[PDB]
Amino acid sequence: AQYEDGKQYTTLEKPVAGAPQVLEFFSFFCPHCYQFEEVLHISDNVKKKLPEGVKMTKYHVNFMGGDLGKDLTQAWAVAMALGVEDKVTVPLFEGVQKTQTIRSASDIRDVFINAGIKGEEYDAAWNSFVVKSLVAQQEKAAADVQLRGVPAMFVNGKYQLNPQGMDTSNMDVFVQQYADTVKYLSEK
Repeated sequence: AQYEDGKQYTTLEKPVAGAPQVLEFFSFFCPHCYQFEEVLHISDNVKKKLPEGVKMTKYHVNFMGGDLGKDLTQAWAVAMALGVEDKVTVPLFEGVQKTQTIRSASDIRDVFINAGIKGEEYDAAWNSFVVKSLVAQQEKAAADVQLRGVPAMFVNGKYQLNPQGMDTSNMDVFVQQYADTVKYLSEK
């Protein structure tokens, strides 16, 4: 076939019931994640090709960057709660990997402040139980698939994208192959 289990995707032996339709995991410490977000714009190109009625979910992970890694998972929860993902994703990536100006929870906070979220509102969210439960959800989803690496994408809790099995000579062509595979898996 043109799409083969074990080539552009793998199947989870242990399928996850009730999982989000399209679920992506990343870390702000993750070098291919930086590429995926700022050079390839994967999440974006996947969206553009998903059929109608399918929602996209993106979660941060704890297993890179130690203490700061967890702060970032909590910050990403804040970003989800306030709906400001598209305002903080780039400066968080560049702050961790490009300028290396993010070294503490306070430095993460500065990124949101500079993005125009009010201090009061950031701190209120940071300390909220709604954000605590969003951190819980991110952890549970990663746990439900025994996640040990990022970037990662899962479709309907049954299929896991496998980008290693795709030609990367051309970045445009890689992105579309990736996106078209998520669409194929989505319609499965």
